[PDB]
Amino acid sequence: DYNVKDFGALGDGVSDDRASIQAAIDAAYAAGGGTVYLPAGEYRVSAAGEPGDGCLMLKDGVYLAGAGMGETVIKLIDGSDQKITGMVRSAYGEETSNFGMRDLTLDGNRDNTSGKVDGWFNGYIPGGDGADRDVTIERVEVREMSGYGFDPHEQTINLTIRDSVAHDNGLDGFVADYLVDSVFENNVAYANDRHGFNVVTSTHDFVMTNNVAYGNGSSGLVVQRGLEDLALPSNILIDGGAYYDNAREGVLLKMTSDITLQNADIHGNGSSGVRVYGAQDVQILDNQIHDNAQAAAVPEVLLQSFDDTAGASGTYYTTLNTRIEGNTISGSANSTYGIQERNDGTDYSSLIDNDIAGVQQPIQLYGPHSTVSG
Ligand SMILES: [Ca+2]
Repeated sequence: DYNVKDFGALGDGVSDDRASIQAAIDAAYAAGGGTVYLPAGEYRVSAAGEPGDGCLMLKDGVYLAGAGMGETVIKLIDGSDQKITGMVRSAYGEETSNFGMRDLTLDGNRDNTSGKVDGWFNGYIPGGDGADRDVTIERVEVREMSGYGFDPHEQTINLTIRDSVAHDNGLDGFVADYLVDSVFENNVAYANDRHGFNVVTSTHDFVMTNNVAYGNGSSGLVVQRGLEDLALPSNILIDGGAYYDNAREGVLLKMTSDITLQNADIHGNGSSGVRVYGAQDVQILDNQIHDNAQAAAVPEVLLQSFDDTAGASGTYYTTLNTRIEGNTISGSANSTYGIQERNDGTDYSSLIDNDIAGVQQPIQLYGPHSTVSG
């Protein structure tokens, strides 16, 4: 255990405490691991060097701990004008283990800086054989980043992010880039320019419990393959929470499979409450999907296939085996259907015991093997 102030950190909202804080981290590391504590206050930091160096470099066994969100604030210095891949991060090309941070706030100060800045970043090597392991983030707030809020990256095994908040960031509040056997729980993402939550790049065996996303510039939560022709994310459980008042969809599932969305409240979104776009074996169970299509004539729940024949994969992602059961669906004045399949090859949808109401038309299926009951 080390108090950054014992290493020269002032936390006066002006002085550059980077070196001090980094010194404390290095001491903990050398001691084989420990907690680096930062008393209440605003600690300014500058880029450590190249983008990949971020601001603060965590290492095996080291954890950061503040006096609580909003109480302890690490903020980028005014005038900073370079790309910073993670104000707090782990080393590229190194498999870092047993580390994290809690009870503090990372402020990207994007109003007074330039360059893509991400709050948190960690991982090994994109496309490389290796991963960070055993990472825990608790009660941390990330805000004002010009880039991503929380960006745990390829590859990270057994990561846990809970009771945290990401808001007012340039891109996505939370990203799950190739996370494995990990968990996102009781987190909140709002006012981000793009997505609240963006699960991408082969992430799998991932659980998202009771997370909330609202007021985001795009989708509340999206699970997608990404730009590259890589193994699709799969085996993901979205259990509970709420995704509402987002610019686009509440929940978007694109070029993915084996996803279960259950017990969630989805409302007030610009587009569809739930959109399945080129995915297979998706289960939409016991959700409250209502009052969406606030900005467009779309259905509360949309099912369609994704044509990527001219894209990276040269594949036509046919949507198959979508189970929609036990949901309560009511539209807005614009909601076209309760549930709709596009006549694009999407097939084998199973609609079972769904209460639909307040829409121009309850259901519309086209798949020759798609069924409806109740
Ligand atoms: Ca690392």
